Parts: sequence; structure tokens; C-alpha cells
Amino acid sequence: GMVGLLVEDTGWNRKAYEGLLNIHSNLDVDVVLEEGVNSEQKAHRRIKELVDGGVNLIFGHGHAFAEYFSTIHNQYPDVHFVSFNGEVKGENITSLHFEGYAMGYFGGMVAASMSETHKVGVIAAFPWQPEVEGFVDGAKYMNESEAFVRYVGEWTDADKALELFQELQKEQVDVFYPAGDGYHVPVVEAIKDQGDFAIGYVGDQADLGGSTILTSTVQHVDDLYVLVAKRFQEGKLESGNLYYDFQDGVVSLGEFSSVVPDEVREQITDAISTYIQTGQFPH
Repeated sequence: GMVGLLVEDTGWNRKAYEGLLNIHSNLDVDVVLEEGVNSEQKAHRRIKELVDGGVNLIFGHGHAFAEYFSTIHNQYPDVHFVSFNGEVKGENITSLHFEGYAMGYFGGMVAASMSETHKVGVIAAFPWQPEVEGFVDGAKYMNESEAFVRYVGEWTDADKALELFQELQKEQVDVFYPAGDGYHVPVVEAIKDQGDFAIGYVGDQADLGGSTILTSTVQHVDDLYVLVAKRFQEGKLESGNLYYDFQDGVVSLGEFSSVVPDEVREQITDAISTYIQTGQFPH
């Protein structure tokens, strides 16, 4: 057990930094981080040093590390490779994925429940984001609020994302789900300003906003890192693409706002528990 982490220039790579930090903290291994790994070239070189130094478990934060690891995981049989998000096939190579639909759904229930205009909205980056569907379905499952979905071209365009906020503003939308790590705060802020409600993204977001953050659709990257580094130690870590959701314990909802009626919570807290055992949504 000696863990390395490859990270590339800016979701939030800080959730990976804290992940590696807890790995070295909650387990007893030595940790090493390589930053600015932006090409197969660099990735391959930094893998040599890492295994030279004696790392035997290497993480890649991001979808491209899977391809990077794939073109090299066979010359390092004695080393296991985990990627965050790619598609991988092999024995000493794994890939991690967070399940998005669920969290979006439950988040959307709170969203709608807390809406005055029965008009909720999602400002996401791309259509393939599960959270977008599950969100709409939540704002339908219980309030039947007309959902507005706007797509930003990408994850870092705070500008456009803010325009989409404004746009939906002029449509009497009052609860927002800005599902893009890159522009999330810029948009949460503008909301707190306007006095509307938002749903946190990937992070607890409560303290970085406040009473404006009804709740947050949280993905525990730091936890998943530790988790995955623990199975690799206990020899029990699978290979290939693994998927995590509310049932695996690394996906949740953030601390509800004081604002949310104590009943709306109970309902969801129960829907979640149900979904954790059943595997189905309140509809």
C-alpha cells in the first residue's frame, strides 16, 4: 500500500486532494501526488517515477486517465490502476463512476416542494447528465412543477451559465440546480443575491451559500478514494468499471436548509431509504 494520484489542470480536483489525504490518514500508507499531468506523455513518465518510487496503487482523477492507464496497465502487472470515469477492461485496472439519476431526483423533490411558482430549473452542461433527468422527475413526482432545463456548452462558462440563470429568471423560475462544478458557485451566488433558492452540486454547499441552499446533491469523492484504497489493501478490489450510488454510501443529500419544512425532509429521507433497499423512486 503506497498510493499515487495523477491530476490534471481544472470535477473540483480538491475532492481528490482531500481523498488522497484521507487515504494516507485513515489507512496507513504513504501517498504521492503528481499535478499538471495533461497528456498521455506526461502521464506515462509520471507513472514510471511513481512505481519506481514504489507506488503500487495509482489513481487518475478524470476521464482521460482511463485511456492513459489503458495504454500502459499491461507493463505494470504489479501495479493497479484506478481511473475516475473512463471505460476500462483488464485485471489491474478499474474505473469509478457516481450514479447520478437518484440524487437528482430526490434533490428535485426538495426543489419543487420549495417552489412558489411551481417552476424549477436545471442549468447543466450536457444532456447526458443523469442528474438532469432524475431532477425533472423529482419536480414531477411531487408538485408537478414545470421543469426548465438549459444547457451550458461546458463546465467552466460562468458567463453563459449566468445568462441562462437570468433567462430562466424572466420565466418565474425560483429554485435552481446549477449542475456544473465549474460554474456552480458563480451561479449560486447570483441566486443568493436574487433571493431565490438553489440546490448544491457535488458538495455539501451549505456553508458556501447559506439558507439559499435548500440542499445539495453530494458525491463523496474523498470517501470513495479511501473506500477503494481499502479494498485494494484487503485484496478485495475488483477490476473494470464500478458504479456507486446511494446504496454504496458515497452519494447523498446535503444538510437541509432551516427553511425546508420538517415534513418535506422526512418524505425524502424516507424515499431515499426506500430506494436504498428497494431500488425504486416514489412513483
